[PDB]
Amino acid sequence: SAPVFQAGTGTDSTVAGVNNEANGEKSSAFGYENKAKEKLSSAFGYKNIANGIEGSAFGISNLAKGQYSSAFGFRNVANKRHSSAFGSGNEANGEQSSAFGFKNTVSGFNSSAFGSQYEVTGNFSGAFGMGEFNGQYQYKNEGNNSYMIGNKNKIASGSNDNFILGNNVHIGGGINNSVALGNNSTVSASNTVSVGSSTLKRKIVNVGDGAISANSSDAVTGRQLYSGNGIDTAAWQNKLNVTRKNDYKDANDIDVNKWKAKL
Amino acid sequence: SAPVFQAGTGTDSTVAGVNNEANGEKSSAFGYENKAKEKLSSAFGYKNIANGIEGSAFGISNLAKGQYSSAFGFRNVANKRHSSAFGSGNEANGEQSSAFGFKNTVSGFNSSAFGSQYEVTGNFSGAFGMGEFNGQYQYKNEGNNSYMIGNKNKIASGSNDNFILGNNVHIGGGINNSVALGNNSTVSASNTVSVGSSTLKRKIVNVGDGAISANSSDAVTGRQLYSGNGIDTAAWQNKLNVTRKNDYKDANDIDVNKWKAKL
Amino acid sequence: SAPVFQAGTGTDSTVAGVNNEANGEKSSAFGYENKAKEKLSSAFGYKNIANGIEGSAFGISNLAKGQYSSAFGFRNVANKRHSSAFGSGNEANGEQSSAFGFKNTVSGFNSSAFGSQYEVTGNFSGAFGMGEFNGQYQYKNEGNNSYMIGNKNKIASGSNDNFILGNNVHIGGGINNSVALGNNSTVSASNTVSVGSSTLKRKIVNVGDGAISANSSDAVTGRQLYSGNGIDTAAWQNKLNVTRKNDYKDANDIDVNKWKAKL
Amino acid sequence: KLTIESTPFNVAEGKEVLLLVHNLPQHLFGYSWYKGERVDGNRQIIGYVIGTQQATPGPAYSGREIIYPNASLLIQNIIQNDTGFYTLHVIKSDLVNEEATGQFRVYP
Amino acid sequence: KLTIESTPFNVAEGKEVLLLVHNLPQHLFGYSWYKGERVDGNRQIIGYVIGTQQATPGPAYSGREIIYPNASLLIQNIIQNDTGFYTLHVIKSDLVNEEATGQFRVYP
Amino acid sequence: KLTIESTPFNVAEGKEVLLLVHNLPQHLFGYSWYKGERVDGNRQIIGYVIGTQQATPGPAYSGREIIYPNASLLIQNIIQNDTGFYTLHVIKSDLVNEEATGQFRVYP
Repeated sequence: SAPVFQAGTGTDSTVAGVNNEANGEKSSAFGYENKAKEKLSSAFGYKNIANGIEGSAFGISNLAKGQYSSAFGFRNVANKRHSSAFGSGNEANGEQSSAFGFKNTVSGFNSSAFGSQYEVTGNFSGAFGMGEFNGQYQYKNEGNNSYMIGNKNKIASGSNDNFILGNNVHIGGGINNSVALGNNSTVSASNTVSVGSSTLKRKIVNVGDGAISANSSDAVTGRQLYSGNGIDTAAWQNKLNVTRKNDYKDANDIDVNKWKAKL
Repeated sequence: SAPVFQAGTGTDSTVAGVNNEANGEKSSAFGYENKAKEKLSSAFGYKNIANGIEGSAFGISNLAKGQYSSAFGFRNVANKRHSSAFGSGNEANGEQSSAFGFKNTVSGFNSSAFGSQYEVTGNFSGAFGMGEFNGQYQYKNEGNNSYMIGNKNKIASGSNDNFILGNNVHIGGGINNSVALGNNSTVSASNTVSVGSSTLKRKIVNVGDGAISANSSDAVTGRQLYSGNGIDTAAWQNKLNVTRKNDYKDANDIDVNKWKAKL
Repeated sequence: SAPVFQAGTGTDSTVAGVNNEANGEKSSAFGYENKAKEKLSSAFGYKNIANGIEGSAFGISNLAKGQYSSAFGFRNVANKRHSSAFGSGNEANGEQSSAFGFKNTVSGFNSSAFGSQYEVTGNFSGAFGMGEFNGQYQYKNEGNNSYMIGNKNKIASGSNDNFILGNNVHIGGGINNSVALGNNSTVSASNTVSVGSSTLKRKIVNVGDGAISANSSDAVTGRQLYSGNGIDTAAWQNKLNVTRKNDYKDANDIDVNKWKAKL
Repeated sequence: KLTIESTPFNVAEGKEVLLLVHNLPQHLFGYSWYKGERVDGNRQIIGYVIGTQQATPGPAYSGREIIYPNASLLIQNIIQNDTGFYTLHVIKSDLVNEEATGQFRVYP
Repeated sequence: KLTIESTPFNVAEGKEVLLLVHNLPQHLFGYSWYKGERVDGNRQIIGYVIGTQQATPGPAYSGREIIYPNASLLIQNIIQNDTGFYTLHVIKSDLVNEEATGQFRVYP
Repeated sequence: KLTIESTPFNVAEGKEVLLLVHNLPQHLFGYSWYKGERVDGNRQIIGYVIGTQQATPGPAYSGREIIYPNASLLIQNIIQNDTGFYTLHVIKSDLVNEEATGQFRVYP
């Protein structure tokens, strides 16, 4: 059919293009076969559907179903209130959630995904980097208040307050308050910081000198063990049974009977 | 009023929709009550204002006031040159600054905010994650050349060159060149790395063996203290006064008078 | 010329604005001098070119050449399949790559850049932060499976699996599996974690107690060296030649001849 | 119209005062309480967030103020420097803002 | 139309079975194999990604299944609880999905 | 039109040479200097950024070159392999680029 430029079926509505329908109040449909069905809804481009109040669909084959939702780009879906899908193949099924990049899915409250093919299902969590998609998501962030940066990382359900900066790190169930650093690292306990695994271990370099005292929670360098400054003399002396040299040149604490017996 | 499709009050201008005005040169107003007031300005959607030269407002109720500014989505404000606001409720008041996600504010030179309700007021700084907004911002990044990733983190004014990867970390004034790791961690000094607080402390696991020499700034593992290889024999011998065994089977350094007195 | 609103030279095409041409099937050109040349292509705004199948150009002077490509904002270029350029001056020359913010360039497979003036040329890599541009890029991420966060960081070609969280860190060739933390840090070896440089060194605080055993790869705190609990008594006793006190009050292992000679 | 009323208008030197709100808009996001006649960041007392049921104090928090879920304020142990104006800031779900003002005096 | 065929339809208790695909769409992105008549996440066997030449097992992986680049499946050492339906999910380059179903039985 | 001129055109073997620019566009972002007749990354000498007042050397930096805020170049201690063409690249505030070329020779 020939292009048409006129008013729609709603009050103060506008259709401009080919086979466009604007059924809402003050709604706008511009392009090829766009649908704006609610109040103050905008559908611009090729086959866009705006099915929420004050929702915007811009680009090619975008869906905006939630209130104050935004779908921008190529085949993006926004479903909840104040959700944002930007890029290619992004789905946002969480309130105040953000999906930005290629094939990302977010379904948590106040969660963010940036990059390629991650899924975040936890609350107040975040993903930065790359995963894998072949029909189902193989790497997900299922923990609350946890953040991961890198490639092919996993956090299970029930493991909360965890941070990953690296590659190929899988955290099992029952682990909380842990940090993992480096490529191919393992975490197997709570309240720990790991810098390697059981097959490869990493050295820590360029470390300052810590205090050598009773209540001192500071790391110790190699030179401090090499020298021995600041140690408790009495404890080391009564741990390794030692005859003090000043006590040896004057015959102190000597059993006279046995010494007379031998000599 | 009925929709109208014609030229505006500017040279080579275009208005298409309901009650649109395009007062600039080569400007375009498409949709419902849009305003393009400057040269090469584009206003597309519902009630958009483009008040800068080569500024773009796309979506619902967007403002683009700066030069080469971009406002995309739902109620976004871009104010400076080369500033970008993408998503819902974002404000960018810094030159070459970026706000992306839900309710973020950036007011620094070359600064970036991604996620939910952070404010970045420092220069060359960055925020990734979630904060809080109830009329005023409760968590801000006020430091220069500092970066924070997580939930509910604070950096004060005057504290520069700091990096946070975690939750609930507050850095006070006068602290520079520090790194914080983990959930509920504290930093109280400059030139330090913290892996815990004064109530909970974390272990470091999977650490390689460091060098035991005079000039060795490497960490020491448990097996190295357990064994004792590579230590300076003379220093440990003259620190803990020790009678050497080879000197004991031949009566070396013995005061003859006192030994004769006892025996 | 006067604005025109009609069909283009393609089947089911639409031109709306000033001097617009839509040569593709079901293509749309809206605004000022826009060009949609392929199938299902959309060009909205000021001087936009959509030269790919299902490509979208939205804003001011945008180019979308790849298949399923998206250029949104001010002077953005998308060239490959499923590539996304969002913001000001972004170029995406990699398949499934994302450029978001100010003047970023990505040319790798599944790579992401967020912020201001970084270049990422490696595969499965990522950049978050700020660099420099003066005609050529001065700081690039040329490594594979590597991630960097901060300001003015470099990774060379051939250095893979590296992670940087900091400022002014340059990694040379031949270094793999390394982590760098802090401002002005140096990495000079593989399989290492650095917390400083040769001019400034950092202390590690709030560390828990590690196990003191033969097979124990845990860090040691200051109090453990101060006290001395859990050490191997025999090894420390036969390293520092020590006369055991219980062996001194009974004259054990004494050469009788030399003791008789002196007394 | 959004209105603020005070009970009692004339307050003693050791009693409490309750600030109540009439015509509260529906579909809110949060609200906060200020000291003065303008929305100033440095003169904020307490704020509330509905989506997470959160209450957070502000820079001007002496420890004698209680907020309520119906956007009402309670101030106890009144001293002579607590007399004057208070301002209420309301955020709607569409990110639009509203303001209101109330007043009371303290006598010995 | 995308079709799945099984060889042999009647399978012994210790031989192998091959599931082949006719009318495979061109310009694909990936495909996966499921147990049952619906695309369920908990009943996925193996999946393949073309862009990186990757094969990854799923939650339902007994270790006897092999995928092939022409989207075909091989199951060896058949036991009595492996009889029924299998479902193939295909992802095209434009992110649109397609499905197909096949069936076989096992006899002693 | 953007033009480059050299002083002096004929240079001695131990003196200096100054490259100056006429018709510099206003509202710039940065500029850089190259060796040759094309904008090649491997043959860049020095670059300047206006917004932060920054000067950075390039891959081709022998240590004898000085840039000036008016987009001018100074080369001192001329040797025989420094004769030929130089190219100036200019970036405007709207991200559009411009180029110019200059030439000089060295004689013993």
